[PDB]
Amino acid sequence: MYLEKLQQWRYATADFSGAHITDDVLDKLLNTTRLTASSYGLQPYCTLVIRNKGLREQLVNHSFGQQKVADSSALVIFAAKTGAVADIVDPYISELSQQRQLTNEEAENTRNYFTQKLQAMSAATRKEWAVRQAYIGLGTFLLAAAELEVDSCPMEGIEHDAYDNILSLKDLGLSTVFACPVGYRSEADTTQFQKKVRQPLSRFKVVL
Amino acid sequence: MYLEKLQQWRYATADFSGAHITDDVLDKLLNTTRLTASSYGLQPYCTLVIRNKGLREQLVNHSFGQQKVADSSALVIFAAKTGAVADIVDPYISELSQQRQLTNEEAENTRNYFTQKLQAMSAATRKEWAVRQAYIGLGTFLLAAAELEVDSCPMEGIEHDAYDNILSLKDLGLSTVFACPVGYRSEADTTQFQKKVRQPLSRFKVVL
Ligand SMILES: Cc1cc2nc3c(=O)[nH]c(=O)nc-3n(C[C@H](O)[C@H](O)[C@H](O)COP(=O)(O)O)c2cc1C
Ligand SMILES: Cc1cc2nc3c(=O)[nH]c(=O)nc-3n(C[C@H](O)[C@H](O)[C@H](O)COP(=O)(O)O)c2cc1C
Repeated sequence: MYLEKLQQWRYATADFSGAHITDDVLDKLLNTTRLTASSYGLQPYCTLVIRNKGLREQLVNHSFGQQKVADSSALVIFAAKTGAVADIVDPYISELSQQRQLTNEEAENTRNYFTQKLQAMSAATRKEWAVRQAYIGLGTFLLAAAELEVDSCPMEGIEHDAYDNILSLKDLGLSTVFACPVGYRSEADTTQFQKKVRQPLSRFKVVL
Repeated sequence: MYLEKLQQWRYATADFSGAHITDDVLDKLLNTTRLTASSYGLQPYCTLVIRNKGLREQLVNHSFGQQKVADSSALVIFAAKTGAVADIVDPYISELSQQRQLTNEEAENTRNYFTQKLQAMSAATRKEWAVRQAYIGLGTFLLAAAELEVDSCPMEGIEHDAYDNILSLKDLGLSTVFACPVGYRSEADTTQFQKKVRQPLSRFKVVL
């Protein structure tokens, strides 16, 4: 399978070159990510793009000294929607309305249905629900990056609240879930030649 | 991009046909899914495969009557490792040691590194950590299914504790995360013809 070949090409890049990543490439990567399935189709997360070097150097200090946060072409941050329920529901209803040519009443009934269902969860449960959806997105993103021969590294090893504070995400109703520097591996990154370690299928598949 | 085409081909299948999915196809799907990146490469989850029709009709009764759980050719359940820390760490070290040819000393030091790390998490925290990894694997699985032109539907609308009871998962140190019937859509599924709804790139991508 092609996706198996993509799985073998990618790796958790340790050292990036100084090569630039174009906006066209990053847009292709995030456009493919955008089409990922989500719970109820609500897509309760987004992808932030940061290139500014100064800002990213600040994030290194809140990424346990992991320099690749800044020393890469760009940084993508996946952020969950953790603010007003309306910021999750309304943008979906607008798209649903337009795409499915719904009547005003039908749109309002769907808006109500999802608003009530999300309000039924606690803030904590809703946040983790959103976080989970973003992890599905990461799965897409890692393969989309491989198709484009774009290197990356997913990073949970960051100070989440510090990222949120530094980037003022609170006024956007967002919460950092994980970060992914993107770019092109350094010639000098010897970790690209380590053999991949994965569960064999005899352990990963359990027939009941 | 090819992965864009896969995204457009797939959908959350509402009505499955009774057509057989072969083991060779299901194995290609799970083999691609098994190569998914995970936090520390520890892959703290697995996929359970169930075909038994009556067992699944029972799971239907704990899935708010979503008959697709039984109607499909097979059911794949993503299950997080929620038992002994050793059952996450040891299988990793075994594969790591074999693939990268570690000395006994290095393998033990690395085992000890991971056991310490996982034990520092509360049981709840470690469980949700593992759950998050499984959601990355779902992202891969949805695209792998698309590449094989296998239909699927991810499913969180299940009674999770009932699934674990019914399937005896506590004894295996596993917790149901979500379920995914797999097979081939029925021509009678009218939802396959509906326009796919996703929020536009202008909202999904926020450039800081
Ligand atoms: C959710 C997630 C978080 C990760 N966090 C970090 C991180 O903070 N820093 C880092 O260098 N690698 C991080 N990794 C990279 C993993 O260590 C790597 O994916 C795993 O060992 C599998 O190897 P491969 O991706 O190179 O094929 C993370 C990976 C995932 C999936
Ligand atoms: C994590 C997750 C859980 C889902 N749970 C269910 C479910 O329990 N039952 C169902 O019919 N669809 C379920 N869906 C399907 C979504 O409703 C569907 O993915 C979404 O509306 C986007 O449309 P598409 O997948 O057809 O492109 C789930 C999807 C995801 C990603």
